[PDB]
Amino acid sequence: DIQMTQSPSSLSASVGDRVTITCRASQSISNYLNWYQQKPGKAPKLLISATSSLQSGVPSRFSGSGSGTDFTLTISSLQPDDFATYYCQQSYSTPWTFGQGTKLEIKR
Amino acid sequence: DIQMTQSPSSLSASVGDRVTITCRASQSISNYLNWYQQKPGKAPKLLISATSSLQSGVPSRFSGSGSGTDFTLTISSLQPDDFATYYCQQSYSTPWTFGQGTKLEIKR
Amino acid sequence: DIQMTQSPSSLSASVGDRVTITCRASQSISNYLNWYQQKPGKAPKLLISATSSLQSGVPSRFSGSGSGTDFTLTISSLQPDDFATYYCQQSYSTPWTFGQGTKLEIKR
Amino acid sequence: QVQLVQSGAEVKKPGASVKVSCKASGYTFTSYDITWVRQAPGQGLEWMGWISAYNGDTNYAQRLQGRVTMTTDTSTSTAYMELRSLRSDDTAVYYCARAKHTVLVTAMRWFDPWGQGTLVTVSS
Amino acid sequence: QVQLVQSGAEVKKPGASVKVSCKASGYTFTSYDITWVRQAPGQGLEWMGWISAYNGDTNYAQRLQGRVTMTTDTSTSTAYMELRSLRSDDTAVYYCARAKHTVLVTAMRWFDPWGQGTLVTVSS
Amino acid sequence: QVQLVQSGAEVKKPGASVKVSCKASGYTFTSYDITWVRQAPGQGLEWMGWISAYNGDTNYAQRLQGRVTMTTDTSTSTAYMELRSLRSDDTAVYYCARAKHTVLVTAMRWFDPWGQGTLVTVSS
Amino acid sequence: GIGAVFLGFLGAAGSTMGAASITLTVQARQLLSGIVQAQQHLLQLTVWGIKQLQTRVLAIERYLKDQQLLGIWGCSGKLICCTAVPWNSSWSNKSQTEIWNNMTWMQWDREINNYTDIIYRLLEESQNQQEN
Amino acid sequence: GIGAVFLGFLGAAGSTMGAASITLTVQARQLLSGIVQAQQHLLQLTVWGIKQLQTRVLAIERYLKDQQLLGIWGCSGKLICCTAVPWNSSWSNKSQTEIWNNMTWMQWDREINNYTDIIYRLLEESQNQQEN
Amino acid sequence: GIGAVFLGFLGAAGSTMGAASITLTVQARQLLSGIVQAQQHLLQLTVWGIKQLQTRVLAIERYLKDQQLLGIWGCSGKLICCTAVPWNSSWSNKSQTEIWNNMTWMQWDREINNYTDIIYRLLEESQNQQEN
Amino acid sequence: LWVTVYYGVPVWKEATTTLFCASDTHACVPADPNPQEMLLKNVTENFNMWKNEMVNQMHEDVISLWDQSLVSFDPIPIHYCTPAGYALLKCNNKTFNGTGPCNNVSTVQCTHGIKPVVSTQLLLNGSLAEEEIIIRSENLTNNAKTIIVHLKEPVNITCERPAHCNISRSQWNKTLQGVGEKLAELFPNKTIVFKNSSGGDLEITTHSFNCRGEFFYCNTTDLFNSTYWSNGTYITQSSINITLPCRIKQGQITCISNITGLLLLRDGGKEANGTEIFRPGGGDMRDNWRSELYKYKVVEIKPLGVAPTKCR
Amino acid sequence: LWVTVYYGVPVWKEATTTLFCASDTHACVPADPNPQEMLLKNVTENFNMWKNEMVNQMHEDVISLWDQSLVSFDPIPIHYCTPAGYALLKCNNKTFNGTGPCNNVSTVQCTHGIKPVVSTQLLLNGSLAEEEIIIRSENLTNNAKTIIVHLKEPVNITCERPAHCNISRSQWNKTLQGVGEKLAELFPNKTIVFKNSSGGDLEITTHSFNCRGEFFYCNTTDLFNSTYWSNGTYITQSSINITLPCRIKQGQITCISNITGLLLLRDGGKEANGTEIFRPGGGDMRDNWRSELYKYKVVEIKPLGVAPTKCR
Amino acid sequence: LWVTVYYGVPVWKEATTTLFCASDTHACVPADPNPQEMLLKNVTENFNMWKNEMVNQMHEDVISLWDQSLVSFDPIPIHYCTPAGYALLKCNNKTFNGTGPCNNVSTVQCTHGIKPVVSTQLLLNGSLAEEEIIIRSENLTNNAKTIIVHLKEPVNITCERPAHCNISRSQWNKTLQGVGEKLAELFPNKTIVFKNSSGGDLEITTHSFNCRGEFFYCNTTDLFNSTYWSNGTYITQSSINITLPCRIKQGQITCISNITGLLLLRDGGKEANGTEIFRPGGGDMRDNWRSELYKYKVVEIKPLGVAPTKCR
Ligand SMILES: *[C@@H]1O[C@H](CO)[C@@H](O)[C@H](O)[C@H]1NC(C)=O
Repeated sequence: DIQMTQSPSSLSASVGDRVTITCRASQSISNYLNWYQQKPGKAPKLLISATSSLQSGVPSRFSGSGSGTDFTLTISSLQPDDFATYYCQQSYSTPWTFGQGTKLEIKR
Repeated sequence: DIQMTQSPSSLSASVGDRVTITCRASQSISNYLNWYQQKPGKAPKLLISATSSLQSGVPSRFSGSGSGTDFTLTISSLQPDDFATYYCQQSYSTPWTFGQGTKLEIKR
Repeated sequence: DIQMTQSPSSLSASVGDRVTITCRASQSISNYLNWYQQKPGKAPKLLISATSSLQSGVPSRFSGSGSGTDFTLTISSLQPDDFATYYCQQSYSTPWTFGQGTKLEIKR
Repeated sequence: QVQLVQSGAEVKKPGASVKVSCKASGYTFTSYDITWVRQAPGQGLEWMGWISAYNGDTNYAQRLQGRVTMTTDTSTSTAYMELRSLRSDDTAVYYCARAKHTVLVTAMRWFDPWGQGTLVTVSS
Repeated sequence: QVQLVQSGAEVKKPGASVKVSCKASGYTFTSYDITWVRQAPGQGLEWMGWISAYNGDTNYAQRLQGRVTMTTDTSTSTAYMELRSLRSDDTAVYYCARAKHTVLVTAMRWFDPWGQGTLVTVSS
Repeated sequence: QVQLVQSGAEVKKPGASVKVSCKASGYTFTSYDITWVRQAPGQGLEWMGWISAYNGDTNYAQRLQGRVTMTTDTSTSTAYMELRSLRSDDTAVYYCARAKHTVLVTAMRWFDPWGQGTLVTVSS
Repeated sequence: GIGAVFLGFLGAAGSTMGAASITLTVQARQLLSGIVQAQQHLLQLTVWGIKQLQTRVLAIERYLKDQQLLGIWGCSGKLICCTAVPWNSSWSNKSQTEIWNNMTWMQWDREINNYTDIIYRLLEESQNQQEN
Repeated sequence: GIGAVFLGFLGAAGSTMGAASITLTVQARQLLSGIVQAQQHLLQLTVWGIKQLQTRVLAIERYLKDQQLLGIWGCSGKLICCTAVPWNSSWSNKSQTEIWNNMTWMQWDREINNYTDIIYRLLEESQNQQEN
Repeated sequence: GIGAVFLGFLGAAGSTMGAASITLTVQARQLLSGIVQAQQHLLQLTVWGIKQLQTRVLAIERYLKDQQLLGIWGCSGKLICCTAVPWNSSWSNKSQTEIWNNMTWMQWDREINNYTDIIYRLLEESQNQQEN
Repeated sequence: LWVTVYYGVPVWKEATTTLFCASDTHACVPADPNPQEMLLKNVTENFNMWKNEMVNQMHEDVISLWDQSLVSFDPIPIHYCTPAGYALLKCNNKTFNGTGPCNNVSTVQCTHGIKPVVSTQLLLNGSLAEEEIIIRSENLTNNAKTIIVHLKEPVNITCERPAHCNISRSQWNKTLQGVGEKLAELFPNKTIVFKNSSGGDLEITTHSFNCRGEFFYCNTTDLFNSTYWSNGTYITQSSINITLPCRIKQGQITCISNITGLLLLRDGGKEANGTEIFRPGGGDMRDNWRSELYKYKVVEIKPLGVAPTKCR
Repeated sequence: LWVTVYYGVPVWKEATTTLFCASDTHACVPADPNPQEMLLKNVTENFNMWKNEMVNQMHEDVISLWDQSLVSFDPIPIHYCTPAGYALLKCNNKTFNGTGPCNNVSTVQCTHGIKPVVSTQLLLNGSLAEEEIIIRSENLTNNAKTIIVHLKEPVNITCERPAHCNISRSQWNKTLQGVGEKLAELFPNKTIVFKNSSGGDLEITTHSFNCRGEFFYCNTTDLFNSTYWSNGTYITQSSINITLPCRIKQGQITCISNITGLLLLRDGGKEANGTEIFRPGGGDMRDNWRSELYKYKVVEIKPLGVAPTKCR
Repeated sequence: LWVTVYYGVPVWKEATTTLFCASDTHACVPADPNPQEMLLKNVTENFNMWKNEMVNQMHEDVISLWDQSLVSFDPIPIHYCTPAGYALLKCNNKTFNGTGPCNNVSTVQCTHGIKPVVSTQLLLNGSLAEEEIIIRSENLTNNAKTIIVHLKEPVNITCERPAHCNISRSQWNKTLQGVGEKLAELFPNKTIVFKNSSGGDLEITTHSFNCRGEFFYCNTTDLFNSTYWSNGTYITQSSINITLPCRIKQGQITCISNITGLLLLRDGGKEANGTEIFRPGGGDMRDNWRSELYKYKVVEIKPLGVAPTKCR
């Protein structure tokens, strides 16, 4: 089994600030890693695939970086519709384990 | 059986005059009554149905009125192509009896 | 059998000159007679059929004349692309015999 | 467009039979009925009867007990009317028309088109 | 366009069985797989498994030994998921999604659409 | 558009047999006939014969008693010509053409298209 | 793409002439600049598209006919055109101001509907005379 | 609807120029204002309509091409247009009156058919020079 | 027949303005004057022709839209048109000669692309004021 | 002092065309999921519903469809769309009886989902007029024109063959009370009396309607013979189920429906007295369409216009 | 003194296009039941029939149709229609032999119902020229061009296989007398003699024609060998039935037809004497169409025109 | 001093449309046998291939086609054509890596015959870039973007199931030497080392490709683990046949192909050292199309233009 470890559990920032979420693996997974954003109540949605290789979505506000065993999701500016929990999922091997998630707060 | 009795047998008038033909029944027939115009030699043709409820014909020269047991066909102005015999037919019950007819002459 | 006899065996002329080839039969063949032009190496091609009754070809440079037992192919002006051998073929009866051919030279 | 064409005028002997045809054009012959009406020399139109071109049901006048037989041919769309046991008073012009619709039967209750008519004359 | 519709939230007794449906619209249901994932009240999403809508092959989580049964109906294009032997920790919201393509399987490795989710509550 | 393609030039031993193909394109091969004509090195074209692509009838020259066999293949639209018992004078270029129509046969009496020709050389 | 203009033609039907003449240019220009796009079921696409093509062609020929009619007079392709035919009082004696801020276009049409053919003939013949 | 005009174009082919120039306006205007409309058999409607649509489109593009050609010169959309190119006697020395009540249009075409391209070029270049 | 013009529109893309303005008339005129033409397989002809008809109709409506846009200003159908709006130095202070034999059209477009809407509005409003 | 030619004025004319069918078989054109509805403020249009051409067009289309089908059939919503250069006006006034003036005019390209249903004596599955009860006719003084009653609220009808045909008693009684009070408002005094059909055949006497499979001819005289006196005393003559024993003409099926319209006819009593006798009638089947086509008219655009100004 | 550009002048040019087929299978476009025929008074057009393109087009179409069909087939009337911007002129002069000038010119959009019939030595089922006998050819002096004889009145032919092929003797004799007198009018003196075919195969010698099913090759030499001397003495060499014993190439059927055209050919006698020998011929099959296509030509409209005037 | 409006200037804009498919099944429009290619001298256009829309369009089309087909299928050449008013620019520079400026611009109406082939780790049956080796990527500094290697010359691959998959040893060694020298040119110093896939499943680890019938998953690690030091010493670690023992996923068939492209990926070694480790990758399948779509962009014509002059 391969474990998913997200560096932050809960962070708070202001509108327009840049927040970086770091997700790490116990084994090298090349560049197979997706990100899910879960609003409260609603099911999580795909936002970045294999470090930004989607087909229709990905508004010009998110970015992904890193390869090997560490990966980073970077925002350019936070917006009020960004209250959610972010999860990093591996797609390397059959155990498609998810991350425990990071809840993002925005200060006002 | 229900009998058809046309008030006139033969009438003569001038061009543009208004001629009224009265047709009576021995029983109430609601508003089911048609009128046929027979030119000499040619077969009679429908001109007013159920007191003017046709689909394509009825030029703006004929009119029908009355309900119950008496009915009236009214012309606004006679024309040379109006030499014919008019018959009132019932459509209430299976005996679709015709009227004996009224021959219309035009004076010149 | 019906024999085909072309009057000339080999003739030479200049560019623009008019050359007449006479082809004769031992029997009357009405107006059934075709002409073939064979460039060196290439297979002969039809140029005049039944005294100019073709459908697409016949450029306005060749002409055919005569009926009965003698026929004539006439050029209006010779051109450099006219080096060839001309053959008159009958189409009257099953023995569709060809002519021995006339080789046309152009002087320069 | 819509027209009914009849047969020619016939002369027949007393006690014989007369068969008259009526061909329909310009519409679907199976979607209406066909009625026949006679006019004698003089005045008056007497309804003989009508028959269905789809079901095949027939309804004749009560005076014409069994002297009248009426049939249709769907392929040729032609209605045939047959009168037997002619009497001297049977000389008349016969017209073929359409009666009404088959399904939407509570609205049209008129004889819309009429044929030219066939004159049947009986004499010795 | 493409949407997955789930069943309503159910409450079940301990030791019973829960059956949840997932209807797919806006795409060819036979050209993808269907996976199910549960989220318990709190934090964390645990992958239950996936099944093929074309071959019919199933692959479940190792912890769920035999308590999970998963089927498809091609005519209705509906995936059914069945959980037996409920425990007190089985209260969760279950989501149905599509896993990947069937043929071009080395490119799309994401759960693109998700259903609204069905809340299964177990209690005495 | 309309073209006849022949086989390559062959060299054969005396007493052997030569088989030459002719493929037709740009028109309906079943609506015409196919004739073959040979030209020896020198001067003169000698008509070998023709065969029908629809009926299958064949008509050969009288000098070629039985050394010539001619067939067609409708599916491939290819005419095959077979010469047996070669003599030293049989070295020539053979051309395949179409003779006339099958039905409207009293109008076109010409060999409209010709193939490139196949050179058959016999020697010891 | 083009026919819809004839339906957007009626936006300012309620306003007076003063507020209808000002917006005419933007109305027409923004209206025409409407930039936009078993086997038995496959056959149905052709009968889908034939009707739409017929509608578009009908709109095109209506436009061409009306533009020719405009061009016959002294107006080539302009919208608010000008002509040199005098306006006699017999056609209408109402003052300019009342019609120009109080009367809608259709009320004017109903008032003047009896005299339109004389106006058309006079326009055409005056243009022809001026050309000669 | 539009193509038929090109066939009604020949009504006054026999009359002289005097009687052909007068009727031109009514001819063109009344010509273009021609207001008018198993499953294997059902398929045939599409091939019925495709040919008619192609004919109408062909007529439309012919009209557009000719109108552009007119517009290149000093005639935007008018019928009886005017141009400022002088008429030299070399092209034709015949007097005005004889051609204007005795010669049909086609006879004039045959007489002048050799000089038409020079006329076209002169018209276009004089219009361009006048614009500049 | 008509759409291909929009593709031949780019022939002189490399030449300067001096050599592009001269050839414009012949380019447009010669471009538009492009005179040219089991049962399951038989059905396919209709879907062959529908797409081509749609393309031709699209080209026709593009032409009509652009011609209307030209006509709104003081240019009915002409190519090298003229307008009475003064050219202020603020839009561009470059001298006439340098732009007229050294700068291609697209370089001018890139230079002036920020000011085009003001130019359009000024043209339209000046034409409207001149008409009134 | 000089004329000016405007291309762009909002002028329409009242001509008529051949509108084309649309569907959401002869087949039709597409039906779009949006209206071009645009309210024309500050305008009133003089409507008329008895001089419409759309009714004849739809009658012809229904006749052709029934001919092609021939049992029974499933009706589908049918939109009517106008060609380029024309528009469909629409009236929004809720008490609009069918003729006369109108306000709140709105222009549209294609109509709504009309249902070609043929029924007698009870307009089934029709559109529901809002606000109050609507009474429409051609010439109310004449007694030879059918009166069309548009109902505010639906009344459920549930009929099943084992033949029974069931209605709710209380709701139907209230509906008849409303119809009677509205008719007494329209007819000064002259207490209204309701009666059954008099002497027609087994086809015209009964209420004839169509649902799954067969034709239902139903004896309705058990739900009539009420009275409405001048002031307030509408009184009739058990269980809330009222059943119609009736016959079938060409199992265990049920076809539910709504009663949204009435087709009454005024008896020619000749003598005055103080009563007007009404009996349900029929005859025409163009009234089955006129209930949802009383607000649509077709107008022709005339873009060109002329106006005088100081254009020098 | 200044030019003026007229758009609307009636000017046409003599170009050629690809006309499209029309029918009242490859299929064609509709055939309308009306002509746009409009007589152009005061104009004469210089026609020509030997330089037509329509004949080649129809020959190609007939070849394609026969290829597609392949027994036998049923010919149908085929109209030819011109694209937009073109017209079909038509000559009304009745003695028009085929070339030269013409009067009473009339313009048309689509031709009449031509029948693609292939026959030899006897143009069957053709259109009947009115007034008098018509003789047409390309170069009458040459003896290598087939002469086409258009007959005023039809002659019935009735042929049946049990093989017999029957003609009326008197009518055919009168028709030959008319043909002979017309040819003597065209050929000064030189008493005309008719002869049969000389030495062709069993295919060219006989009259070959097509009807229900099979091909009929018929020995015609029994109805020839007549003479026409200078003044008036046309005399031939039983029963009014004249029968042709003849053969069938690929029962109790009969195909009736008309003999409306002759395809003669002038023998190259070389020596003068005082006789011209004519024998029925063949060879071309474009003459089967040229009998009803000798009055149609295609013209191109050129609307633009220029003319000088005092336009200042 | 005054503006002038020119209709006819050669001005284009860089908008995007929905191009339509063409073929020489959903079916497409015709594919013409001729280009409208016209070289635009004296112009340079700023291209870009990573911001194209055609790639997404073709990905959608391929997905739809595979959905409709569902074994295997036969790919066909597919042209892309632009609507009226638009053009397809094309770059002719041969060393064009994919982005940046370009010269020798040529305009076209429709693309060439692209083949929708899906493969991993080896771009099979692709178009052959001329001149030299081509290396393309999005952001070369990042190690999360696949590197696309366009090869000058093809290398034959021949694989057969009795499973064997054979390559020529010498040619492939020379090709790898060329790739290594080009990559060392692009990467200053930092001797390059090639390695196999690390730990993926039986689907991502191997080279997966499609031919007649089945899917081939082939263990490629036997043709890697080479090295390229700084100066010149590329040295690897028998017979010219190199065979791949590999598996089949859903006889005696052979599918030949060319190896024309490589999909490499740079390992995130983090530590500097003096080596860069490259392993063949995958993930995206839009790169399978980007190799032949790196020179086409869509431009919008804007005919109108304005320019100042002395027009008074
Ligand atoms: C037809 O008549 C003209 C007279 O205009 C004459 O010149 C020509 O030779 C005649 N041709 C034939 C074949 O009779």
